[PDB]
Amino acid sequence: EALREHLGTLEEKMKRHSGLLDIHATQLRTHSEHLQELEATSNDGKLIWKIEDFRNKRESEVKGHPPCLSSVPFHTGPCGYKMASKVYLNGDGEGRGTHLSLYVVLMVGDFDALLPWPFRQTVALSVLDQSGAGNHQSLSFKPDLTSKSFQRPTDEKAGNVAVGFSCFIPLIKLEEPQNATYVKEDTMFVKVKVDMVGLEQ
Amino acid sequence: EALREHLGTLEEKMKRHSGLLDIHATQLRTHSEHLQELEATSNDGKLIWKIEDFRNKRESEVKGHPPCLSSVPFHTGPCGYKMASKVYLNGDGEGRGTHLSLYVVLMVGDFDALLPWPFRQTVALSVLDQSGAGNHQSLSFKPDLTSKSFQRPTDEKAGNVAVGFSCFIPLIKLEEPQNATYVKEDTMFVKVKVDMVGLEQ
Amino acid sequence: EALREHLGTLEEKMKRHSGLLDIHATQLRTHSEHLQELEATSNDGKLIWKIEDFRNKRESEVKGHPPCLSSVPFHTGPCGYKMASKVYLNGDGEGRGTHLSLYVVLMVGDFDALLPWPFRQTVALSVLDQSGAGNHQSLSFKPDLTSKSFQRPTDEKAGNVAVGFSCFIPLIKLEEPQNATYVKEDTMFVKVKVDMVGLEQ
Repeated sequence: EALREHLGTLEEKMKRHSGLLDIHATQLRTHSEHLQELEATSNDGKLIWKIEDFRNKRESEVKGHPPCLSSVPFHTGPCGYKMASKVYLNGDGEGRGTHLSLYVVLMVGDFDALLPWPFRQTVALSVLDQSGAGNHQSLSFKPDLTSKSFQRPTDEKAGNVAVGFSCFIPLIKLEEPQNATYVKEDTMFVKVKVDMVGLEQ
Repeated sequence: EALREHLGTLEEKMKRHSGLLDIHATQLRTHSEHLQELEATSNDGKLIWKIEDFRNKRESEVKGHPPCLSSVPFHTGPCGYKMASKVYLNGDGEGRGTHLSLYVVLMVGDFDALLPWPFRQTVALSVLDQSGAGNHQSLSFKPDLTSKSFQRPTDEKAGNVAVGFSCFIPLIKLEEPQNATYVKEDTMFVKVKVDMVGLEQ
Repeated sequence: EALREHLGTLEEKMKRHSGLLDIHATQLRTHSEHLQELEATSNDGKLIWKIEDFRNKRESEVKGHPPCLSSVPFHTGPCGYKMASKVYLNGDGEGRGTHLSLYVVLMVGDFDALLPWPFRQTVALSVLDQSGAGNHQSLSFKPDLTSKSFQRPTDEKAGNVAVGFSCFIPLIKLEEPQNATYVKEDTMFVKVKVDMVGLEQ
């Protein structure tokens, strides 16, 4: 039992090692998510989203798994409002199954206390054209005070209620349009433009 | 002793694993510190500091532990001077115990050899008002050549001698002023403005 | 064999732990490389390279090990062309052994599909002067359509064929010139300037 006590001790020491690896693994995973956010985003209130592996992303979207895609959080100015973009890729609500839906979700920001609410900044949503013709599909809207989506975010991880266009583009047009390309080499690009500040405009 | 040699070997192998986890842990911790620095800072020579958990930070400050708070290093232009801000939260020197002290510390920069010395750039220190009135407490100074604080930093981890205002604001005013808020939802904001370059001004 | 089965199980469990540490180590190493890239670079199409431990870097360059030095990838605008700089430090091709060679390598970029090819942006390569006189050695060129170096990069990790000046500066001049310093406190600086966009220039 001299060795047995020292053997039981080794086993409990071993298990502790196994706990640290899971803890370290999660911390590595969170680090990698934070790194991508820093690399991808822009703090000018403009964000370009490179969507890749479209067909698998689209087929997987037909399945329950990955119900919608999400961007990396971006900022409308360095210490301005923080928000993210969600693309359904096989529709949501009114556009579900026949349209690609594109909306932007406001998220809890570090500097929300400084900023005024509700959010009044115009937002422009577009899908870029890889052909270089410049015939993108772009749509824009002015926030309505009435909507609870523009209220200061409190939902932390979830973010505020998604707002945007359910019927952004017909899937047939998206897949194959006459005017442009939209999906080239199984990759699509999504652009979001927000006016970062007004002053006297 | 055939097994014993192989058992002693396992134990020494086990200990090696335990060494790597401590080494990996430190490297994760340093990574997390570097990530925050990238996320929080601005390279325009302007920095906003979000101070959170004020009351605990203040009560802990009364105790020996956490004698002063520090910011993330920020840059006055992308390859300009590098510096950090230190807030005492219960005073230092002349303001100790009745005033909040706010100073900025110059730190060893990557591009110090390119830059001229001593530092001649004006610095503006302010505490923001959460109310939106705009009645912040803001003070600014022009560096004196005489001071050793504006000499090229050699102190590496410590940084150069802190310079600023000991009596930035009375604690009574800070806690509850008529003019503004200053601490809202147990969070305070500190702003530092530096002119990034002169040319012909 | 009751214990033996449970002892064999521990050993196989131990080996699994050892696999995760190597996997975690590589992921930490890749994280550190990504962190430096974020910290060092600029997305304005201008990059400053701080080369340090010059003499060891130079002596090691004489040896087979470290045949050339490389920068951190930088971008010519936020979603523009992505490229890196390579300095030979004891020459390559026409300048080998008597000149320091300085070239820039185009790399596969995230937004290559958006951008037009071939690359037509002017590039300026310079070595800074630590003295503050301003007498740097700076040279610039306009890309030739003919060259395969300005073709869209497909070489992934390697990047596109290096293009630049083999005979950027004589080593004797580099080591000790009358006009300037170039290497101060065993550190050298390399600057790359690219015009980020034209429009109507």
